Amino acid sequence: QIFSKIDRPEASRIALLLMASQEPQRMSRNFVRYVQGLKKKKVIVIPVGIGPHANLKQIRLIEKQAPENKAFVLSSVDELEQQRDEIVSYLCDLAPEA
Amino acid sequence: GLWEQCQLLKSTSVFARCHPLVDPEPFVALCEKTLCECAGGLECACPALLEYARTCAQEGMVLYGWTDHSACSPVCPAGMEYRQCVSPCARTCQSL
Repeated sequence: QIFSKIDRPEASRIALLLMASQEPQRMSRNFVRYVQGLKKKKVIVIPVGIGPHANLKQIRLIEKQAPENKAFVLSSVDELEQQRDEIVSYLCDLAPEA
Repeated sequence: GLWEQCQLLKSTSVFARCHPLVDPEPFVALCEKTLCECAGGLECACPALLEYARTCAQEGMVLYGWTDHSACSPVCPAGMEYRQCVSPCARTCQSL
């Protein structure tokens, strides 16, 4: 629905996935198909696991698709402000200049 | 059936804030030791959780939820309540 068709072929496109909770198993069964489809649609997915309840499995399954998908895993939201500069610089390093 | 109470240090969000500053592994090990030593119920875990929270406070991260994300309430005098980050220079009926 967001990338229903690519309208900016010149840009990089990135999903920053701030995630803090587990999926139940019955929901997870299509996750690999969606993330590999996003790679095929040349979308970078950056997983950011927050707190004890983020399911690390889906973090690593995102990382397994491409090295560009470099994860972050955080003890609480309070250190998001501490990640801010490396996150936004990594996002811009993964994007081309005009 | 009590061992999960010690794993709050690893599993539970308020304690998990402090993992960049204080490693939970010694405190959860000591917690499992007090669960072995102590004859009570789930309260047998509480000194390790309290001392972890105080260690985090010393490292500069107060664990404001810890005493109600868990069953553990510290002892207090009559009519008082336990809380984190009580101020020094506590006000009284007699003090300017």
